[PDB]
Amino acid sequence: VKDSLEQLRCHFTWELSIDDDEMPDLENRVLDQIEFLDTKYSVGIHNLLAYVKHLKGQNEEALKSLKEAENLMQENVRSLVTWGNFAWMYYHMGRLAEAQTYLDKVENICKKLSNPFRYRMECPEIDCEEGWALLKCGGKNYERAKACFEKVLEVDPENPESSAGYAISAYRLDGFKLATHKPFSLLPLRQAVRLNPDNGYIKVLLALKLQDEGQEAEGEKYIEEALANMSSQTYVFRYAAKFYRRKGSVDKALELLKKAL
Repeated sequence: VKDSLEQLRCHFTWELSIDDDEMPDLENRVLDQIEFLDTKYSVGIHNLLAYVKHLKGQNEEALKSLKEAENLMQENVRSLVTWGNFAWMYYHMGRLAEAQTYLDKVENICKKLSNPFRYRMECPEIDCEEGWALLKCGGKNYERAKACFEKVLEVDPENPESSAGYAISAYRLDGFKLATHKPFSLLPLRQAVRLNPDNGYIKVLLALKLQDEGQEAEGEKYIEEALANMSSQTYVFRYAAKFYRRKGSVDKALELLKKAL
């Protein structure tokens, strides 16, 4: 049984790095900033929350998060992660019959093309899923997250999902670096914005990077488009506030912060 579980590709086997000091605020931090609104991304969030809840000693709550992920899909290789997490959670809760049932579901979907493996499968969807999980867990995971999306992009250079993941990963990693420039700095965000034209989050990142390279006027256009569609709250306001602060538009910056609260 344990041999089977270790072969799964899911939050329980991805060695997500979360140090103790991050623990107390992680769940809120994850929920406060939903970068995309499509259902597959929301399923990813519920899976990550289940894992985090388990680590906080909250197995009952962890299971409920997995059932929420299950229910959303109820309305494809992208169920493998949720099922793998169920198998682990039921194993932990001492419900082995149910764990076996979920292992069976996985094995079934992995019953190859010629996928060599019994319980895992190489595919860009799961590489993307691993990347999004790493991205949500904070800094120590960012290089791995970037590498995950890179792996997808190598084979599918125009993939909307991994272009965005790579771009956000590169941006966050860029932040850690000592400031000032590098050629094609704007390239990954531009590509991500073109491939994901309905995402305001990546537009604000692009706007901030543009502003940083003395292209504040072009940057402001992207800020405005983002804000025009942000029915998708809420962390977008924080980044937009920073843009206007740097510009010198204090009234706008302040209203955006009040909205972020």
